[PDB]
Amino acid sequence: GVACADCHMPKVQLENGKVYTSHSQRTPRDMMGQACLNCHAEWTEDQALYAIDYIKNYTHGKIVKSEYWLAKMID
Amino acid sequence: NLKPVDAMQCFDCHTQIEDMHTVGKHATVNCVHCHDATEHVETASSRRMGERPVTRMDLEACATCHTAQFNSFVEVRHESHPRLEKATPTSRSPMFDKLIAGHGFAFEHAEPRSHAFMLVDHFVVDRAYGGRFQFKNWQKVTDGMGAVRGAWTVLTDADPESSDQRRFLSQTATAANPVCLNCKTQDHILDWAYMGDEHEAAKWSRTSEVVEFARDLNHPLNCFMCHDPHSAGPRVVRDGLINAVVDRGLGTYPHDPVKSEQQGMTKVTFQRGREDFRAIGLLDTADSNVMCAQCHVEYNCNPGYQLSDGSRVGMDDRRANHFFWANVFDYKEAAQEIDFFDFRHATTGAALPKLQHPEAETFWGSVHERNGVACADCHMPKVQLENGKVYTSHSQRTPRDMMGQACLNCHAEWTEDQALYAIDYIKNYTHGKIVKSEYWLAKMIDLFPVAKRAGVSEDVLNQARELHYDAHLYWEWWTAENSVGFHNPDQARESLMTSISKSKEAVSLLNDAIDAQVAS
Amino acid sequence: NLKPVDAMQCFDCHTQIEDMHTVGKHATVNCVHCHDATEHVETASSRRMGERPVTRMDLEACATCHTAQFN
Amino acid sequence: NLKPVDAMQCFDCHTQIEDMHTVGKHATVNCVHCHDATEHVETASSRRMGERPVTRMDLEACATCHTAQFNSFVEVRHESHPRLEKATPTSRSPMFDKLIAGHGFAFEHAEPRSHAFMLVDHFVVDRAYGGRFQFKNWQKVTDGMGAVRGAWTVLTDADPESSDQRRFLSQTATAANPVCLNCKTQDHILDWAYMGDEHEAAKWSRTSEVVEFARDLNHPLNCFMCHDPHSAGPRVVRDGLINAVVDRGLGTYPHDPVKSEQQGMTKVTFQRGREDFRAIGLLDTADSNVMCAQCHVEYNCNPGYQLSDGSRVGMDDRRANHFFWANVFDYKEAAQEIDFFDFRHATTGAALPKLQHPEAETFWGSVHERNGVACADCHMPKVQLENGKVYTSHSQRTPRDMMGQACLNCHAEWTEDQALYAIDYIKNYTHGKIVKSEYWLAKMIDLFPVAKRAGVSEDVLNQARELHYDAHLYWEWWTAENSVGFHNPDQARESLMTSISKSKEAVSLLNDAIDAQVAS
Ligand code: HEC
Ligand code: HEC
Ligand code: HEC
Ligand code: HEC
Ligand code: HEC
Ligand code: HEC
Ligand code: HEC
Ligand code: HEC
Ligand code: HEC
Ligand code: HEC
Ligand code: HEC
Ligand code: HEC
Ligand code: HEC
Ligand code: HEC
Ligand SMILES: [Ca+2]
Ligand SMILES: [Ca+2]
Repeated sequence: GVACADCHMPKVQLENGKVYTSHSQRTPRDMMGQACLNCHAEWTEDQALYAIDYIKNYTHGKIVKSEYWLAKMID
Repeated sequence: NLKPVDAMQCFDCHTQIEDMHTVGKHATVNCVHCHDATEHVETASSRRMGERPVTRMDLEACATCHTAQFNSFVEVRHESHPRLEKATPTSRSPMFDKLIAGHGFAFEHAEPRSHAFMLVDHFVVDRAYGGRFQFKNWQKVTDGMGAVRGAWTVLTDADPESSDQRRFLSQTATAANPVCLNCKTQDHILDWAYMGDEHEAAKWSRTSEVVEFARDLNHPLNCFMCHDPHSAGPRVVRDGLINAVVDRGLGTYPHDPVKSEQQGMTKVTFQRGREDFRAIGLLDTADSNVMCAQCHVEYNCNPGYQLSDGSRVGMDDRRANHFFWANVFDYKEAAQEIDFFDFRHATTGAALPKLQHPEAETFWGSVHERNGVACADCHMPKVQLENGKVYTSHSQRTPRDMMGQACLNCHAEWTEDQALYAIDYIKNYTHGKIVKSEYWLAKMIDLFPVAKRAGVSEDVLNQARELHYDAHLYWEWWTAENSVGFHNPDQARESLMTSISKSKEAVSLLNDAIDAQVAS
Repeated sequence: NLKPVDAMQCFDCHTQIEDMHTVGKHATVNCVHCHDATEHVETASSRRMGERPVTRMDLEACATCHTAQFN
Repeated sequence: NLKPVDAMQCFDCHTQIEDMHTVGKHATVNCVHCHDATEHVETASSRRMGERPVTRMDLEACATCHTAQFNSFVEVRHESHPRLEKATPTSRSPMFDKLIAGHGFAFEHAEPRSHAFMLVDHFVVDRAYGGRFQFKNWQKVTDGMGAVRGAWTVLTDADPESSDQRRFLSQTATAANPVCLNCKTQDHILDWAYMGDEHEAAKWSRTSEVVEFARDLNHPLNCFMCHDPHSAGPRVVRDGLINAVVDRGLGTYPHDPVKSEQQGMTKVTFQRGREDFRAIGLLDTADSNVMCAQCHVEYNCNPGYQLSDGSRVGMDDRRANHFFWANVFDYKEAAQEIDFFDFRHATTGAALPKLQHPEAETFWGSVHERNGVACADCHMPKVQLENGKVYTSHSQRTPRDMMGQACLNCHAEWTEDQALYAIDYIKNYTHGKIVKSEYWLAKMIDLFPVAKRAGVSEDVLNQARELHYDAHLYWEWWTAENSVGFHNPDQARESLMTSISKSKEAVSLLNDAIDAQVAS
């Protein structure tokens, strides 16, 4: 039941104030407290960032190998 | 969901509001945002109110369309230390207890904190309601948003079944009275006659039971204190200020008739039946100096005594709600004009004045004021954004937190460290002279018991008491004023040197008299 | 300074808009905030547009009441 | 390399140790880690010690298997300012010299610093040994690890050839006595009888030469003060605490019989021949409130006088080692029960009590204590690790350094800045009332010489001296206590207002009496 806004345009957190919805649609790296760690209480910011990077590093590896094999065929 | 009402129908009986609403930047804002008038409209005539319509005084009535201004206002500055007593060696007045003995401030006088807390802090300080009111627990002291929502959401009353002012703990006082509240809230703006005079249409007045009045009030610093809700234009609502500037003809800048004319005020009066009831002051310009002067002034808001014969002046007297609208060098004359003083010193017996936060009257004539600078320029500047719509910060706080926007934009010749160093030069020099003024006041005060016990004459003691009035005035102005000299450094210097001069004259007088009695 | 128009006059021909506007959280927001329709009202019929009204598409039309979301 | 001994052989004569060692989490830890008993075993019988075996009291005996707990304990908090005198305008008690005149604390009373230094700081403070002991040079003041290794590795004695207490510099005192050391070290745990009573098997007692005793002691806060070395289970070893809780039947929580029963203590006694000698108190739970109460309490550890007739109470009397185990409102009654006071004020002549660091007795009844919170939760929390084996921090320090683990885990509604602001509200308010209490005490004290010289009667002066006892008690409790109100803010408030009330009553009494003598 999670949606794009939960990670990319979360509610602002304020010590004292009227809450509103951030309209800065951007990577959760800039707002990890609101976009990630409120749900994932078991993690620190560095741990959550490490989990993102594990996926991105593995996927990019396979994109590069896919391109190597496509290029070999094309040639 | 709000449903709009027929404003044209309202205007068939409300021509005064029509002329303001239809012309300003709130012409498209429907009455339903701030009034529930359904039963009123069913029962009223042009000459009979019928059912009383409800008017919203909560700040959220504005925050719906003006969130940025609301959020910047309610922010709590945690570096503004809370509940910090001024009568301590590390704060503003190390010898305050000796010097103020006989006044209610001896029971407690803390430094200011953020605006969100003004109403709740008024209710809980030890000198105000005998300790009747407390926060619900010690955690609630952090809750600025809660305070704004309503004082009674965060506070408790020790005895809901009684309405008298009394002590609930031993070292408290009951200094609070209805006039105080006019600089904490304007929730009562439709239930209080101009100056708090008695009036058939007023629920509350100068002579009301302040505990009953307190329970009817909720919100701090209403947004409409500086902004008319109907025209959206700049104004003041504080009665005592309108009385000084307009009724007494002193002007917005008493020392500058030209500036007074260019940046003036127009008094607008509202009636109940055919009798005048309340008033506001529309400003010619969006002048923060006069907006902030609704509260950041020296005032009377309390009973006292007459200088002429020593008789009591009670809350029923118009002098119990008074803006002196005078600088430190004109104050004694201003107090003589209304034949008034605040208290008799517990040790010396002198009639003395009580001074409070005179920022507005101090700023007059300073280099910044003479160059057209105003409170807002240093304390609520425009926000600077790389990409965005500009608005005015409503977080009214020290410029130390925003030096780029509140200082260095004007002073391009300085780095932030240099500007801070210039501030500190003034504050350090001024504080040194406050501490020396207190040393000499204390030395004089301590001689009074010695002189009395030595048999010094009442004529000599009265001469010394006359010097004490001046020695006190020219010192306390500066512990009362919040800038530690920054708003007017040359004036602070001249005043504090005058205080020390007066104390020294009294010390010499008394020492000579004691020595003469010993010799005899 | 904006001056409000009579929405009821618009609603006579614009029932779909009436049904949406009167029910939601913009029921108090006047048409003048986003439309200039004076000549339109003078020339339209129930089925023909007449002179075309101006409609504001700029984001600042929302920014005066919703600055935080705009910024 | 250590070589294990036959524990079963030891147990043939040591059944008491067997029953503790074989059951707890030290069942596999061999005696050789802490005892050298080779000659003992060759010469002993079940009824004759033979050669005395050596027992290790150094903390490194535990650090070998428990490095993390040792290192967190010995860490020095450099932000805990060292050798900082409390009797100064910027510290805890700006008027302490006037108020404490007649007591040894006038010579020096610094703020606390890290636990590693407790024994060395006791030895070098100006009020303790007449300046006999110093660090070897001013560089050694930084060396926490060295202090833990042994006091005499970092200190020098001005005269190794004499053992009397005397002044080596003019503005020092000789307040130290053997009872003090029980809250600095337990190196003497096998050489001191319960309460320090005289005993044939005790090398040291209440009446020993404290300079000779000092030279036999080395380590601060031994690890076994809270942990039995044989069972590894939770305990206390401090005699005065066991006496209050068990012997006098007051319980671990005197204000809560149920909590006292659930979180109780069992006294275990060890004999020398057939005579009782020493004792410990095994705890039902690992209760840090009671562990920390071995030292963070108000106590007697000094000679004094009787309230009844003014006669001397010397170190030989059991009252020279006493835990009152009473809150501020029960203390006067507790002192009357043992017919005791500490000193006569140098100016007023009043019999007065001397109060010291009553954190444990202050915490009772506070909102945190009533909700089951304990000292450790705020001052030595569990460590939080992304990946690792959890242990308990032994760096017993302010929660300001670890707000995430010592505050915000419970208070999820707050940011760190908000929690700090709540602490500061309490401390600022409490400090203001301490400063005002001192102002009024000082005003009263200064009237005593005036009254005496005016010929005021002894009956009036004695009435004033009775008020001084209470005015002092209800003030000094809070300068002595280290939280500046945080541990119990409502109690501090009620107490300080009582002090001011008492001082004011005395000031009025004396002023009226002086005025009457002048009039006559
Ligand atoms: C949290 C569970 C997420 C959900 C829900 C959505 N997105 Fe996402 N997105 C997420 C991460 C961790 C990342 C990588 C960010 C990084 O800095 O490594 C992304 C990435 C994007 C991007 C690229 C952003 C950039 O590179 O700056 C886009 C444009 C994006 N995501 C879009 C998007 C949409 C449309 C979503 C709803 C269908 C959506 N995201 C959900 C995390 C999460
Ligand atoms: C889709 C890509 C959007 C664009 C374009 C705009 N907004 Fe938005 N808005 C969006 C979401 C997902 C939400 C939160 C809805 C929820 O309930 O979770 C919002 C919310 C608002 C609100 C309501 C108050 C608040 O929650 O902040 C307002 C007043 C609002 N949005 C205004 C606004 C403005 C002025 C925009 C142009 C700058 C804008 N929105 C664009 C999604 C989207
Ligand atoms: C003529 C039939 C009226 C109509 C239509 C409306 N109002 Fe009215 N109003 C009317 C009178 C005679 C009075 C009292 C004036 C006096 O002599 O005291 C009022 C008063 C108000 C008030 C102030 C109430 C108070 O607290 O003192 C308000 C806020 C107000 N009226 C609002 C209002 C609205 C919003 C209307 C249209 C929805 C409206 N009024 C119509 C007479 C008449
Ligand atoms: C939406 C329904 C609004 C409510 C509720 C409030 N205000 Fe307002 N305000 C609104 C608009 C559309 C505008 C004009 C914007 C523009 O720049 O064109 C305003 C303007 C103001 C101003 C500026 C006035 C000027 O410079 O002349 C102020 C000071 C102001 N509004 C204050 C204000 C107050 C105090 C409110 C609560 C009583 C309030 N507004 C409510 C929209 C809406
Ligand atoms: C407007 C002319 C005011 C009147 C009338 C009263 N107060 Fe006031 N108050 C005013 C200002 C501008 C400030 C901030 C600047 C400062 O020097 O404090 C305050 C502050 C307070 C405080 C908080 C600080 C403190 O002294 O502890 C309290 C508790 C307070 N004010 C109480 C109070 C009482 C009891 C009044 C009637 C006797 C009263 N205020 C009137 C402005 C004005
Ligand atoms: C006097 C002490 C004020 C209080 C109370 C409120 N505001 Fe204000 N506001 C004030 C000043 C000095 C200014 C700038 C005037 C200038 O042109 O220099 C403003 C401005 C606004 C505006 C206009 C847009 C902007 O400049 O930001 C709005 C919409 C506004 N203020 C709203 C507002 C709200 C919602 C308030 C209650 C939280 C509020 N104001 C109080 C001074 C004062
Ligand atoms: C009947 C005489 C009408 C009146 C009264 C109003 N409008 Fe209208 N409008 C009308 C028609 C027949 C049409 C064409 C579409 C249709 O529904 O058949 C329109 C169109 C518009 C539009 C769209 C313009 C575009 O560029 O496509 C707008 C924005 C609009 N109308 C606004 C509007 C307003 C604000 C009115 C009251 C001031 C109003 N209309 C009155 C017919 C009629
Ligand atoms: C002042 C004259 C407004 C204009 C211009 C715009 N909006 Fe608005 N909006 C306004 C109000 C008074 C409210 C109700 C606030 C409340 O909480 O009751 C709103 C509400 C919204 C919302 C929230 C809707 C919901 O949750 O159901 C949104 C998303 C919104 N407004 C968007 C929006 C857009 C996109 C605008 C430009 C076309 C716009 N608003 C202008 C006041 C005013
Ligand atoms: C019977 C022959 C014994 C053997 C075997 C062991 N111990 Fe012993 N021990 C014995 C006696 C009679 C006493 C004295 C009791 C008394 O009445 O005072 C002791 C004492 C100790 C002590 C305490 C010494 C002190 O400082 O007071 C210790 C620490 C101790 N013994 C240790 C110990 C160890 C480790 C043994 C096995 C290696 C051992 N003892 C054997 C009698 C006997
Ligand atoms: C190794 C030879 C050890 C020496 C020397 C000391 N301790 Fe120990 N301790 C050791 C072990 C293997 C264990 C059990 C670990 C486990 O969790 O299973 C312990 C345990 C403790 C405890 C915890 C006891 C409990 O929770 O019941 C404490 C408080 C403790 N140890 C303290 C302690 C002291 C004070 C020491 C010096 C006198 C000491 N230990 C030495 C291993 C070893
Ligand atoms: C346990 C009941 C104690 C007795 C017996 C003695 N002291 Fe103490 N001491 C104790 C604590 C809990 C603290 C820290 C808290 C605090 O308020 O300081 C101390 C501290 C000291 C210090 C350092 C601070 C200072 O006052 O300079 C010194 C020098 C000191 N203690 C000396 C001392 C003397 C001379 C004692 C016998 C007369 C004595 N202590 C006994 C706990 C206990
Ligand atoms: C080289 C030119 C040095 C400079 C630079 C600093 N110190 Fe020093 N210090 C130096 C020596 C050779 C000694 C004597 C060592 C010895 O064995 O006796 C010291 C001594 C000190 C002391 C002890 C003073 C005493 O016991 O009276 C202190 C507290 C000390 N030094 C501190 C210190 C500080 C803080 C310095 C930087 C501000 C500093 N020293 C510089 C050599 C040199
Ligand atoms: C009382 C003032 C203590 C002193 C002296 C020592 N420790 Fe401690 N220890 C103490 C507490 C309150 C606790 C936690 C109890 C609980 O369960 O909540 C502990 C715990 C230990 C343990 C157990 C493992 C752990 O929780 O970290 C060990 C092994 C331990 N302590 C060892 C130890 C050492 C080596 C000491 C001297 C440096 C030491 N303790 C002193 C309280 C007290
Ligand atoms: C878990 C073991 C907690 C620790 C750690 C801290 N607090 Fe606490 N606190 C806790 C509870 C359960 C309560 C009572 C809540 C209630 O509903 O009554 C409190 C209360 C406070 C208070 C109010 C005190 C009063 O009104 O007398 C304060 C000011 C407070 N807590 C602050 C606080 C601080 C600053 C802490 C870290 C230094 C801290 N608490 C830790 C539970 C726990
Ligand atoms: Ca005044
Ligand atoms: Ca004591």
